[PDB]
Amino acid sequence: KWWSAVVEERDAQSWTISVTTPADAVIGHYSLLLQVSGRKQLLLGQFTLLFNPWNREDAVFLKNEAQRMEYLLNQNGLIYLGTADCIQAESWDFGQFEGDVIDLSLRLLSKDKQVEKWSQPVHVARVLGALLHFLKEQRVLPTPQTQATQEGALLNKRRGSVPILRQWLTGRGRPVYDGQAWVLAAVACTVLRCLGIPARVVTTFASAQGTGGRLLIDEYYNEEGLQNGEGQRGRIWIFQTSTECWMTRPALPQGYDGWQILHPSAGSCDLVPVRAVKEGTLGLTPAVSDLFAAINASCVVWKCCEDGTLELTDSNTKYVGNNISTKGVGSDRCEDITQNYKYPEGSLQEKEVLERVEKEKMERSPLYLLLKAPSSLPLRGDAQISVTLVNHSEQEKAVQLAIGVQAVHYNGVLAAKLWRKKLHLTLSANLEKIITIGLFFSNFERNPPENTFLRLTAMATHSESNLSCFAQEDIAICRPHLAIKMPEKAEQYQPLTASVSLQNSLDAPMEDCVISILGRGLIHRERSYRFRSVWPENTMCAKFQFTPTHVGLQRLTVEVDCNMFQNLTNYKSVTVVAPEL
Amino acid sequence: QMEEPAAHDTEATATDYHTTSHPGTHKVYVELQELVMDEKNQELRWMEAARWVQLEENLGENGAWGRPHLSHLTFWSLLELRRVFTKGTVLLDLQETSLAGVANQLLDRFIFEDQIRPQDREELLRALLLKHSHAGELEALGGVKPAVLTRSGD
Amino acid sequence: LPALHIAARNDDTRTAAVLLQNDPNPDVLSKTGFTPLHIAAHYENLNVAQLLLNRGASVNFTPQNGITPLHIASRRGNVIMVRLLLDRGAQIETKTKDELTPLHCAARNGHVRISEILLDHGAPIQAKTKNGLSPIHMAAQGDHLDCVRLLLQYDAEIDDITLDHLTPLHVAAHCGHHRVAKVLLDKGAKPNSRALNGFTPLHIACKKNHVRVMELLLKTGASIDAVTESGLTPLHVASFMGHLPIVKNLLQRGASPNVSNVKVETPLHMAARAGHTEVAKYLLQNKAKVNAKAKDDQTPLHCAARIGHTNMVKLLLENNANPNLATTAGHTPLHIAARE
Repeated sequence: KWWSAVVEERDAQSWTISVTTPADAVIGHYSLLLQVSGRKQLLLGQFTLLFNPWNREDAVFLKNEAQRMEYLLNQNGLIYLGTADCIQAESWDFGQFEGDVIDLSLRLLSKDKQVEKWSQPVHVARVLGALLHFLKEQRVLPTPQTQATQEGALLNKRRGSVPILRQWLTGRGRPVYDGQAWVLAAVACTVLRCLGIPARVVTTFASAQGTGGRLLIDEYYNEEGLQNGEGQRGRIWIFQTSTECWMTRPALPQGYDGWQILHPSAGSCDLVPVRAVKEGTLGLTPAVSDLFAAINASCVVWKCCEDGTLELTDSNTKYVGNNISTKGVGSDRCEDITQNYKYPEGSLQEKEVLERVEKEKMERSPLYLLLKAPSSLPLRGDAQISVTLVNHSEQEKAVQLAIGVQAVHYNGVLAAKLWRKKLHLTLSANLEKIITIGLFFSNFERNPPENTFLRLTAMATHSESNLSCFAQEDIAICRPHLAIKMPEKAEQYQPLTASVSLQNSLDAPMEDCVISILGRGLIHRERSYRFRSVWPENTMCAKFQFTPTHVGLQRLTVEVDCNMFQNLTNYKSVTVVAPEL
Repeated sequence: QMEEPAAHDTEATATDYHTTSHPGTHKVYVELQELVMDEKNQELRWMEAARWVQLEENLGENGAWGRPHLSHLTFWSLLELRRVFTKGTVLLDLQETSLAGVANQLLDRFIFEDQIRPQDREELLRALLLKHSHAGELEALGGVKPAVLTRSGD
Repeated sequence: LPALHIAARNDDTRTAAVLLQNDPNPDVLSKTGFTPLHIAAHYENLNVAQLLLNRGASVNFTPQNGITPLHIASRRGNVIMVRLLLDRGAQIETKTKDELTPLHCAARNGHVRISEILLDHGAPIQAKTKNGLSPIHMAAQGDHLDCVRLLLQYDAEIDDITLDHLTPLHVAAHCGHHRVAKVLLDKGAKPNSRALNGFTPLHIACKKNHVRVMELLLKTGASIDAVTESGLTPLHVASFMGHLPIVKNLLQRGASPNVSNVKVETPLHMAARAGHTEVAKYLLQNKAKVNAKAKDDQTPLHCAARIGHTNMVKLLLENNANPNLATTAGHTPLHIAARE
């Protein structure tokens, strides 16, 4: 159990000494010294000691093997973006097993000066979360307000996690703008996979990041159907990334081992077990209440007017914290672990927990509409939407209907006003009425930014009564598909031919078509190729040749840039086997 | 025909590959080898010619090393070295463990910058993977002579 | 031998090595009856698994339970154990006491990769346990989404039933999972499919108070009007269970409180059998005729009198149902009020 060494095998000029380690020891750069009774103590070398989820008696221990191989030994991950209605994967490279990651991580850790509390993963995780959130608040620059499309090909391309770590510690590379501030979780996961703590990166769509401790969110909307002014203390983001780490909690009461969410606060961080979020125990850790408020809280909507008087409006209820997803194990598909965060809505158990948490917090329409909109909208294209209206009154009524479309960043920040339309209708005889209207991109007023999502709002004002009905939907923008053709198995030290196909679905000819291939263990760094003009009717088809070198499971990525769009990424996996003897 | 594209160099993404780890200081030991062919069978092979531990020490035809001495060059050597290094190909921080992978990546990088024609890749890959003898085998070989490669491989 | 399994639990290689060097017994039963290989499959210790499989460890060695070691290995989810046990030889198509296939236990826990490997190795996708549930039905129970996608992609007959005719939409609406409901809707399903009771999935959603499933089903186009084999409507089920927001949504989206069952009963009659007050106010707010006759022409005051509930009456008296009204037998609300 304690530090030990046995001399197992003996030769006249050699000894084979087997050093053994205790289960609870401080990690870091060690040094071995040999001291005979006579001579001065002699330096023998250096090594490093890390955590092992393979040992049974250590705290951070994983029983299943494939979970270990996916969560600890893997390097080629996925991060899910987009709206909850259509989820788009993006290939990402953690690269935790590079050369410099371990020494950089230990140098970041060593600014704590509390040495003996490094034997435990809780203290290390909390400290590293706090430091990485502080560094993100330090080195992230706001977006340039001026429009630079010619440099938009360089502002928003990401290569992995390690260049961002280097640029955050030393500041000798490209900065990361506010358009992509969600990298932080992945970075933290990188650090934990370096140190021995299993971790993964989850995405919560429609999360309530903002102020916490209150189960209600206010939103203000214009008479025309937009949002007057900018910002709010608590708003509903389109998505939000977070980090989960697997460990055991000895300091807590018994029954909380497993997954924990790492939560930094605006600096002291802390981590909370997921079962605490499901059961709802607020008083176990000061951070549980805000995280539980972050998942299931409801919003109310206010109507601003010309007089300045705010009005409540009756709208359809929207859900918060749905479609929790992450990378599946041993494959390249998504899996939802959302059953670990909430009960099914409308059960006795969820009603019980809601009533209990509300009791604990207590101590501290004649017409309506509804909207059908598609989940995805093509670039340089069009779609159809429909609004129905049902009245319940024997008398006829006049109504004014407004429709607004506008792009929004991923953190609720307004970007540009795009479209609005106002019309008058007369409903009669208590009959429903459906209005179908097209939406063409050519009818828009401005070009959308690089990473935005459109918010479509509809507001029906009754002419007689000032109480009005409201609905909103979110739509992500879809880009043309990028076909990769490549065989499943390849032989080592052999040529391999990949094919890439692209169809110009867009109405404009592409110019300055520049594509690039890269991949870890397949091609050395990065390759670039140029092309001719691609007309809107025709397609493009290209072919590349390389040769795999490292046996096992790899994947390659392709990336396309042009004048219409930038950073269109895709990936494909391959299994390479050792050659036959 | 499937139309193959042309190359294009852009250094916008180079700074994402600059490591920060200090490599340190290390001494060097240089070994030079060149293509030859032995007399008993018309088989090309790489043979060492000199070493640079402290001074240049050359290997004679009898197989015995001579005296160390200072290193003097010729002007054409330095001129052609500057000319060919001005348009040379570099590969920094390659992640390999065997010579075949280094050869394949170097050949692919050669093809990328249009140094050689694609139909010559097979011949160079066959050339760079022959066996590398040492000083002990020369008297077993009976002597070696310069051997330039040919397209047919003879 | 009660310690051979302890050596299996701790992966003690040398101890078991001596124990099989001396003793010739490769498999003994505990008091439960599980072999050392069964307990080796649990804690995933595979060096001893190799040692056992080198000699006599029958992969198809079923006790009276019939639980193969492959069943437990697929249960806890160990991948390499599945590959090892299948490489040394395994009969995939076996039965437990409850006739559970390895695919059944794989689908229930949620391990998607074991299902991929097993269906690659020729396990029959369509199957029927003692009841007759397919693996897709059981995986649809435990809210395993990507397993549903995988079973659909390789091979699946979607509109499969069992002894109680249950589409996977039925179990999805009974267990409250809208996520698999989306996939089953857009890939292929029929909302019109009815169970042995004659129930739509909308009826089950009205019973068990899931709302998002109801919204997805009605956005698909499951009909509002529907007749159970008893004679009920989803409005009647929502009224009898006491769920207010389901009533709100269903009455907003277009419904008629004036509907008759096989015994002529409004949802006011169907409500005053239990006395949910707010649903009664909400149904009365819209157009429903409180002056009504039941099968024996009982007024809703007659059905309300057996409850003994006080303030439910005054809301009904707000729409002035007369106490003059009486049933066919001549009984009046005073008569039943004095009877009860």
